[PDB]
Order: sequence, then structure tokens, then C-alpha cells
Amino acid sequence: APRSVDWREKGYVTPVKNQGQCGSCWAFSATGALEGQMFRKTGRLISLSEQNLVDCSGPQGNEGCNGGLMDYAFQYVQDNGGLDSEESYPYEATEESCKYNPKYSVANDTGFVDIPKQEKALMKAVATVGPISVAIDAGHESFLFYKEGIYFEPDCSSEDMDHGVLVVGYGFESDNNKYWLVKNSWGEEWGMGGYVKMAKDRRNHCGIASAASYPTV
Amino acid sequence: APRSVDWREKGYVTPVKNQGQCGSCWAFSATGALEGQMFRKTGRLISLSEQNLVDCSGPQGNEGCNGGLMDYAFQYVQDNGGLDSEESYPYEATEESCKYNPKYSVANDTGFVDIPKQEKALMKAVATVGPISVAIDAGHESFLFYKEGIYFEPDCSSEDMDHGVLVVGYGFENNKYWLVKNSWGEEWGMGGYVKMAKDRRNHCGIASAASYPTV
Ligand SMILES: *C(=N)C1(NC(=O)[C@@H]2Cc3ccc(c(Cl)c3)OC/C=C/CCc3ccccc3C(=O)N2)CC1
Ligand SMILES: *C(=N)C1(NC(=O)[C@@H]2Cc3ccc(c(Cl)c3)OC/C=C/CCc3ccccc3C(=O)N2)CC1
Repeated sequence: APRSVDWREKGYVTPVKNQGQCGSCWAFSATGALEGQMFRKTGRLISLSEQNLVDCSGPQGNEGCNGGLMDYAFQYVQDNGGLDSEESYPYEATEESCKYNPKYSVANDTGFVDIPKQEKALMKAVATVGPISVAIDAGHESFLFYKEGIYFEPDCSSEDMDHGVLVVGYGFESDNNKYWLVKNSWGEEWGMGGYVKMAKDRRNHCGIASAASYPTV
Repeated sequence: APRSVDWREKGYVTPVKNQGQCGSCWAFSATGALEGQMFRKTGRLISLSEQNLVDCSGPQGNEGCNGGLMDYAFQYVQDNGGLDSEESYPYEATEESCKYNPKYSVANDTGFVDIPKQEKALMKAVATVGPISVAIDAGHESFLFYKEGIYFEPDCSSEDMDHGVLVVGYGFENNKYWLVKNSWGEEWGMGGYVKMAKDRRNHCGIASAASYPTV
């Protein structure tokens, strides 16, 4: 793998979204990774309907605005045979009723892939694949109020993760200088324009390599 | 016909766009009446690609960024299948190479209907269908540096028109007006909109080249 990656600078990443008062992180994480893969494939960046996942992917094991898994989102897309654009199926930020229309579907998959739970396996993947759906331990007062620099929270857990995010690359900066560039779904006024630099290669910090995946496209 | 009409009140109209330093007025006009008809059919408002129509409707007789006519644009969407979204084929404000992809198509038409050269006939169309493609004489100063009110250019042409726009409704304020959507950004007129004088000897030829696409 490369030494320094940023998939934003390749037009692989849509602008930062906001999930608001609803627990749909998983669906922003899924549409992020599906957006980048549809992009490598088709050359067009089209924003995908997080609401389509929030509404319809209940049977494949999701909990609407109370939690979900990214791979379950990928599984819904494959079974459903598609996913509408953000434009046709806008984010209403509550679980509503399934209004999927196949005439607007702008994405597909043939499944997903689970990266081994090593930070180097997640490095190589972020490098050859594109942006990657990951889960983190986000429960700390200090994440909720993030600003800049490399995030490192001593009390962070490596096996119990609660939040789904998207890894868009990584790089360095004198001390412990490596990081994951993580796209969050809490809008632009949070973090470094919606992004958090996570500590990379400090014992799997916040469990970023523990539940990492991407859709096959 | 209803005392007053507005299609923005009913979500048939996408926001006022801007053609820039390119002569693509026919295209923005064409996409507007086609956006309003799709909403009629489906229930989803989706923004369409002027740049698709600027590049690829050449075979129908349109002249890229140096002009065109709305009915060749409608003909192009039938003589092609559908048309791509704004997001998949963005607007570059210049004539460039044709880049259409059928995988990203979100509109269709079964043809187009032309309205008889009469203002009364146009009132009925707006009221019974939705946004209507029209063509007007815009060469005049009171249009360029125009802020507010019912427009009236005493020396406006009824035969010779050079600018395609969209009619999104009409109303009363014994006065009448045309609720016309322009493509000169939100910065011009009434948020990109203009009140043309209505039922006043076919002012600026609003009713002269009026069409709308069927679905
Ligand atoms: C997002 N705002 C919220 N969190 C979720 O929806 C989580 C994200 C999450 C946590 C952990 C893992 C992933 Cl891939 C995603 O990794 C393994 C998962 C363990 C249990 C996660 C899980 C399983 C089923 C249903 C929900 C859920 C979960 O907590 N998902 C809502 C706050
Ligand atoms: C928009 N910025 C410009 N105007 C045009 O491109 C026009 C719009 C137009 C004018 C007239 C009519 C329609 Cl439907 C649309 O109706 C009468 C027909 C006129 C024919 C003029 C014409 C012919 C060929 C190519 C373009 C064109 C024209 O001026 N169209 C560019 C300034």
C-alpha cells in the first residue's frame, strides 16, 4: 500500500451529511462506501439514499433510527436489487414506510467483503479499494466534542463499537504521527469540517479495524 | 380557468438555475417543463441536465451554447429514450463533447404539444398542465436591470423572440401577470422570477411559441 491516501481528492467522496436526531450512522457509512465504489465503476459521483436503507432494510436485520449494520445494508441492496439516489428518496430523519422505486435506483452490489481485523489489512484495503465502512467506539464525551489534531482517547474500547463511519484515507504529520481520515455523519460544523483524524497503529484504537467492510460493485 | 396559478406552491418547480456566459436559455426552459411533467407523473421532483441537452441534441437542430429552440430539445428526449439528471451530467456553461449515459436517465416524453398563438389558450395550458416552455423578446433594458412589478416594455416585439423561459403560473393584483421562471440566477428579478404583462396584446410574444412535453 501507499504511505498517504485521501479519496476526497479523487472525487470519490460526497460532501458531509448530517444524520440528526436519528440513529442511522450505519446507513451513512454504507452509502459512503457504496458511493465511492459506484464512482470507481461508473466515474459519476451520485449521492445515495440513506433513507432508502433506514426504511426498507429492516427485514435484513436493521433497526431504522435505533441502530444497524453496514453489511446488512449491503445485503439489503443486493436482495432488493438496488438503491435510489439521495435526490429521489430524501433523508427525512425518522424511520418511515418503504417507498423504494426501482426507476430511480442508481447503485447496486453483489455482496460485501470483510477485511481481516488488523490495522495493516485495513490499510491495504483503504489503498486498493476506496473508502471503507468501519465501526468505532464513539461513546466518549471527548468524541461528541471533537475539534482537530489526531484523536486518541485512553478509555476507548477495541471490541465494543457503537458508531458506523467511513474511512477516506490516512497519512502522517514527530511523535505518534499516523492517522485514519474518518468521515462522520454529524454535519460540517463538527470536527475538521465533519472529519476526524483517528490514531492509526496504536493497538487498533477505538476498534476501527474490528468491523471493517465494503460492497462489491 | 382558476383566478390565479402557481406550480411552485405544488412542488412542480426546481430552484432557479443560472445559464452563465452561455446561450443555453432554450435548454433551461426545456428542462423546466420536463421537470414539471415528471413530477406530475411520479411524485418525485428531479433536476435535469441542461448540459446533456446542450451537448447532445445537436442532431435535432440545436446550436450548442450559441442558441437553440425548446422543441428540438423535447424532440431529443423522445429520439433518445430518456434524459440524465443534473447530478450525473453537471452544467459546465460551455459547449463540450457529448457524454450521455442511459444508466442515469430520470425523464421521458411521448412527444410534445404546441399551444395556439393566443394568450387565452396559454392561460388554460398553465392551469390544466403545469409549467409551460415559452419564448419572449428580452433584448430590452427594463428586463435586464429589472427588480420588481408587472413588466411592460412599450417597444417589445410580438413576432421576434430570442429568449426561452418557463411559465409556472399567472395571477391578478383590472390587472394581470405571467409568472415566468428565468435562468439568470436567484440574484435577478424576483428570486430569478419575472411577472410578464398578461392578456395585453400578447406582450413580448409570450403565447407565440408555447409548448409542453407529454408523458
Ligand atoms: C449509529 N448512530 C448508531 N450505531 C449503530 O447503528 C451501530 C453501528 C455499529 C456498531 C458495531 C459494529 C458495526 Cl458494523 C456497526 O460492529 C459489530 C457490531 C456489533 C453490534 C452492532 C449492531 C448489531 C445489530 C444492530 C445494531 C448494531 C449497532 O449497535 N450498530 C445508532 C447509534
Ligand atoms: C438564449 N440565451 C438565446 N436565445 C435562443 O437560443 C432562442 C430561444 C427561442 C427563440 C425563439 C423561439 C423559441 Cl421556441 C426559442 O421561437 C421562434 C423561433 C426562433 C428561431 C431562432 C433560433 C434559430 C436557431 C437557433 C437558435 C434560435 C434562437 O435564437 N433561439 C441564445 C440567446
